[PDB]
Amino acid sequence: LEKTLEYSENAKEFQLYGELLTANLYMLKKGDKQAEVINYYDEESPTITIPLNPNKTPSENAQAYFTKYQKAKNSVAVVEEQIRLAQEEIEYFDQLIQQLSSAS
Amino acid sequence: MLLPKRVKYRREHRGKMRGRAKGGTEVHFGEFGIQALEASWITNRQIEAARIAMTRYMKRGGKVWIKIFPSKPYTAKPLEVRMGSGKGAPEGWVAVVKPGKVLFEISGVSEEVAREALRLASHKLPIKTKFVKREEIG
Amino acid sequence: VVKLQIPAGKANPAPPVGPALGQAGVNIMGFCKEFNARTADQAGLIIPVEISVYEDRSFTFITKTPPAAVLLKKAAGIESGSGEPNRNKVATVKRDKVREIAETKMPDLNAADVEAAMRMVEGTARSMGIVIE
Amino acid sequence: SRVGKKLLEIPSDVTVTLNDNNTVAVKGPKGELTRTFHPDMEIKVEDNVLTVARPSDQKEHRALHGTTRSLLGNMVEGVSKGFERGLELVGVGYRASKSGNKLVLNVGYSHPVEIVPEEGIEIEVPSQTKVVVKGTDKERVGAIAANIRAVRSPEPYKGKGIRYEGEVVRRKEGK
Amino acid sequence: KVRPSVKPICEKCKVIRRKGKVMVICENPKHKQKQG
RNA sequence: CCCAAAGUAUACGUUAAGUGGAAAAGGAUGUGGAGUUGCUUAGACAACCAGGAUGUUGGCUUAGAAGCAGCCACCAUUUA
Repeated sequence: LEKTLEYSENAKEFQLYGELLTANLYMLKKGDKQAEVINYYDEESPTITIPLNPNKTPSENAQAYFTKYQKAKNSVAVVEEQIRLAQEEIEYFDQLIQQLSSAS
Repeated sequence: MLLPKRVKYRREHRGKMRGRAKGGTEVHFGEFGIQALEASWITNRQIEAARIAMTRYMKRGGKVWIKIFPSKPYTAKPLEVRMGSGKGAPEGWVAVVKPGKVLFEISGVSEEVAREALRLASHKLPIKTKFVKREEIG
Repeated sequence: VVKLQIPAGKANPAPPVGPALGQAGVNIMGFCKEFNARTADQAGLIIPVEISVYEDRSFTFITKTPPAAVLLKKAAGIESGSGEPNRNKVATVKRDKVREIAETKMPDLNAADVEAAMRMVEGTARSMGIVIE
Repeated sequence: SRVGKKLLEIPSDVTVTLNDNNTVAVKGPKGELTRTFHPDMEIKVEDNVLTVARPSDQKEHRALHGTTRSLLGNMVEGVSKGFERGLELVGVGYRASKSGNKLVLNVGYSHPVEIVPEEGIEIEVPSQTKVVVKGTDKERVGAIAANIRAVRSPEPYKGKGIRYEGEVVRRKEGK
Repeated sequence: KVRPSVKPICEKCKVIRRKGKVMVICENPKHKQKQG
């Protein structure tokens, strides 16, 4: 679950890449991949990016990235709930180990 | 699932269904109802099916009044046996429904919700049905 | 022609003005300075600017008034509206700045009289969740 | 309130016959039409306008009055202006071809497609895709267009085969 | 589909009576119904 | 009507399937009637020529909801 908690921060970069692709998806739609992207945010002007996309649709790849991001934030809710439940279960099971170990 | 938990006799004659409804002819609890047009025995399984079919589509709304009750039992002789040698064991319960009788009563919803719920109930029943409403002369 | 509401203080980068002028066939960065020159005195607000298109790749932009929504945010102070207007009355705006907001919309709106305009911006104020008082 | 009462103006120059047992021949610059009708209807012709009158209010007469007036309108429209049904052959290897009066279609079958036009109906192939059939009767050009569409029906995944003017085929997603 | 309960599925469905048979035609070809 | 004796009888309607001359739940713009109700020659239901709008990308919302994901009091003008 902590692996998915790191996949949460990984998914945000994918969402940003999808937004960059969306603000530039008006040319090279046919077989679109490794297309240089001009920085849309910040004054950094960071090196042109080269996103690679599958052959679905130039917009549905960015839309798929944005969907992965929504699933990621729902995961941020649910996996934290599951971690809380799992530590409660580990505390109860360690207590049950203690009560079984010293029992007649 | 409706059945009496105690009966005076477990085996009864099947009776006759001549004439109109003796009572329960006018809608007087809910706003809308089903009026029977033909006479047949209505099994409590059919009553349960109609009640679930109304209640599911009326997930928000008023309660359902079931005006009929399966008080009369029917006996079913076991299969592959000869005729006679005693009356068979009772199997289920039916309600004797005459034409003109109100079957189920609905109040507290809209018009089209009630009409569609009564249509879904009527498609489970073995009798011809019609839509009736309360009349206020009065 | 493609019309759009361009923010004054964030017209430099590749968002909104980027892909709109990119499909027209002109360099965005050569006109971002021209946008920021005329949007300096109304900075901090989102200004709709008409983007006319010509065959000889020359572009002249006809700016418009600020919207009645943004001007009511200036008059009230809150940036984001309520979740349910006419259910959570978050702000109240006096009628004098309402008259000023209606008087700012003379050269674009086709209203014959200012009373019609203040009756319009009363209706826009009701969509804001802001009490007209 | 119905099509049997509106006037039908005819252009210059056409003429119409009023032969017995309801047979109508229509003369004009672009052909000749002749059809047989039903004896129950009385037809009358005025100055440069045609009128059809009902005998009664029965449903058969109410249908037949409208059909007769509509097909007379079709005759006077086709004898002076004509009717064109345009078709497009969409594809990388699709071609309509001409060899005299014969019409050849380079549909992707293993055998060349040939269709024989009837008399009075002509087909012209100007370009890569677009093809025009010419005629003076709507029924004949409709039958010709149906016969052209019959050899290759358009398949819904991609635009292929014979297609009219503006009409949407249902797009389906493949894998 | 051939069924004895020919009904309009959607709002675009139109009920017709070709050849003495109750039919429904629609822009969606899945809604085409015939009886008899 | 003929086989097969006697009306191709009279008046008023109905049915178009060979119903007549084999059954149902259910489905259906079949048709003949009866009775309400909105409009209608100040011009009715459809059809053809035009407007189909600016305040305004109405707000909350996701990058983006620009009338047309969702929640929504749902207003005001130029006016034919």
